[PDB]
Order: sequence, then structure tokens, then C-alpha cells
Amino acid sequence: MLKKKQLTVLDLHPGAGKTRRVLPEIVREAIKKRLRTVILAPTRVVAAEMEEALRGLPVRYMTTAVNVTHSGTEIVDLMCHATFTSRLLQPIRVPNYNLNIMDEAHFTDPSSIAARGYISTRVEMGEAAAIFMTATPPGTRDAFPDSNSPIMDTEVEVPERAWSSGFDWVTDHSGKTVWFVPSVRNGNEIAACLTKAGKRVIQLSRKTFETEFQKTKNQEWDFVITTDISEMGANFKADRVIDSRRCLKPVILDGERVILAGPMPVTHASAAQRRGRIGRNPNKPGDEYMYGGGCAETDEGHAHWLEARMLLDNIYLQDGLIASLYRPEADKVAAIEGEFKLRTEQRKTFVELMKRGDLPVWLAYQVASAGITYTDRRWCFDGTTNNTIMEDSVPAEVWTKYGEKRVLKPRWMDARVCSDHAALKSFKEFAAGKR
Ligand SMILES: CC(C)c1cc2ncccc2[nH]1
Repeated sequence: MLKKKQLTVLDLHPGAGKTRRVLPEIVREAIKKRLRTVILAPTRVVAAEMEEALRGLPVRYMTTAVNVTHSGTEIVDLMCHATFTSRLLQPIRVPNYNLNIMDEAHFTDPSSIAARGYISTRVEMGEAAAIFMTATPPGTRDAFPDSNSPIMDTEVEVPERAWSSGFDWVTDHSGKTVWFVPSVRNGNEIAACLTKAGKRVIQLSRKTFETEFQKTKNQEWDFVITTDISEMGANFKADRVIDSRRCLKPVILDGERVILAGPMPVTHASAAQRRGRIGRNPNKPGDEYMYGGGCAETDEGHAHWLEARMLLDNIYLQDGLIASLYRPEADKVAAIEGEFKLRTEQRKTFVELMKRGDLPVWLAYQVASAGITYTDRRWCFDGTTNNTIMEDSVPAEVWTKYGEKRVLKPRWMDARVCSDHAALKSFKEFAAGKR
């Protein structure tokens, strides 16, 4: 696996031991061969679990999710997928790793796709080796892979709104359920319905993940309501998964705005990972998987792959060369390598709008490419009235950095900046010049 010019896909089924058994063996061999190695975790939660599995081995943890005293003797680095892509974009030198290991390599967030693209290009060039660890590599068509113990799979109508009758099976259960919803707003409604029925519910999403996931270990719960983020190696002591089989799809329309289309079907890879949360204990057969729709290849034309090309076009590889997307996911976007390459000052603005501004990649690119500087927020207010952002069915308003009350009406509208209350609160703070 460790030879230069080789990319291996470690596709053992979910729960087969890729992280706790195989990963430490790979790391020991890499250290024996003096290979400068990077290990990429999808989340801070997975980074902390990796430290437990690799404890005793000389690994430099480039994350505050682990409190360790590094010796300075480490040639193996561990960081999140997003951190790797961020450091590549910034004017910080990233070592040319001889071995690149990505855990939960199916992650479809733009920084994860860009990291696979950069790594696979280095391997293709003959410069490095790579190992992508996932039960569901890109283009997998099997939503029902093997498990540690038999699973009871049942196709059934799953509620996506509060209900008063017709779904007794949901609440009659006495175990612990993990329920995948298509959005934070949809989970809020289902959680409120379950709480009204006497259930103890924890909600998980990208922005709350680390904090709320700790509650699944610290307190008793009946349901965990989560978005697709729990497909990335989140483990639960549960006996049932309820899966809506739905997700939202960001779509760029006329190259001018981004909408959150759907809810629409998940991919086979996502369905297999949602199901993969249960059937993990060989001593507990009969965990249930209830699924409420079919699968489809909804990653085709999904904005994350176009956003990954915007990131890769702005990462130095060698002279004017630009990294390609990883071959099995390269057709998900119709884009020319290099079309989003920015000049030095516009590139720095694009990076700061993502890193400090916390803007979606597509929106950060529109602002930087228009020649606007990071702190200039006039674009948040000079769009057409069809770009007015609404709060509780009335236009959202903020006090500008000049002390003037204005309606939020961005020049470019990206639905992700107002997808839920927390996102809109963050965007209002940005529009006001507060970061
Ligand atoms: C634990 C945190 C503070 C951290 C460690 C580290 N090492 C190298 C480069 C960046 C780094 N960040």
C-alpha cells in the first residue's frame, strides 16, 4: 500500500475495524519506513477517537480537539480534512507527505473533495502514496453492505412533519434510535413532536456537532435527530436507524444564485452510511433500519463539486499546473481546470471570506472575483428586492458598520447563508461588519 504512485481504497464494510485495527498497523509500518505521513479526520470528534486508537504512537495532533504534549519527534501528522485544504490555500508551507491517509473518505463537503483531488493528483504524478478509507467509495451502487451483525431492513413511510396518528411504530419502540432528517429545520419539527410525546431528544448538525455529540455519551436519550453529518464516522449505542432517505442539494442557477433544492433522495453511499450506524455489534443481531424512500445519484450537478474546483484552482501544485478532481468523482461537475484561478490579492480575499467570514465557497468566490475587499460589506445591501432575505416572514434588517438600519439584500444570493436561524444570525453579523 505504502509504495509511491499507489492509491489504495480500503473498502472494508462499516464497522470492520478500518480505524481501530487497520489504521494503527498502517501507521507503525509508515514510521518503520520513515514515510512523512498525514492522517485526515473528517471531524474533531473522529480526531479524538483516532487519538484513542493510536495512543502510544508518535503522532502530532494538529487540532485542539486533543490535549497532548508533543515530543517533536513525530513524522506522522493528524489534522481535519478542512484544516489540510485550508493550510494548502494559505501562504503556509505544507510538507509534501510521502503517505496520505484519509479516514471517512466518502465525505462530500467541498474541502474534503478538494483534498482527495490534490492527493490523487500527487499520486498520479508519481510523487506520493495514498490510502482512502471508506466502505462507500464514489459511485457505489450498494445501499445495503455487509455488517457485523444481521440488520432488519424495512421500507416504510417515515414522517417528515409532526404527526398525531399513523406512525405508532416510531414511538412504541423502547430502544435508542438515530433518525436522519434532510435539514435542521425539519429535525426541529420532528424533535418538538417527539419531545411533546415524552421522548428525550438530542439534535445534531454541522455547527453544533462537537458539543451536542458529547450529550449522547453524558446523558440518557431516546432519539438522536441528525442531518447527514452523522454519516462521517459518528458512532452511537443504538438499536434502530430511521432514515428519511432525503437530503438538500445546493444548486447554482444561471451561475448567479445558489438555492437549496429538494428535499430529494440521498445517494447509495449516504444511505449505506446512515444504515451503517447500526448492526455494528456482533453480539446484538436484529438492529432495525427503517427507510422512507429510494436512492438516486443526486451528487451530479451538486454545487459542492463546483466549489471543490474553485478551491483546487487556487492551490499551488507546480508552476501553472492545477490538481484535478479524484477520477471516480470528476464527472459530477462540468468545469474546466483553471477557470476559477484568481490573482494574488483576489485569492487572499477569497481565502479570508471563507476562513474568517465563514461564507460558503461559491459566495466567497463571487465577492473576491468582483474585486471587493474583505471588509467592504456594501454588497450585502445593494441586490435586487428578489434577493431580500426574510426573517419570521418580514425582511431581515441589520445596523451597518456606518450605524444605518438597512434591509439585508445581498448582491449574490446563496440560500446557505439563511438555511436556519443560526446561519442567518451569523450572516447578519457579517453584514454588520462584526467579523
Ligand atoms: C494543537 C494545535 C495548537 C496545533 C499543533 C500544531 N502543530 C503544527 C502546526 C499547527 C498546529 N496546531
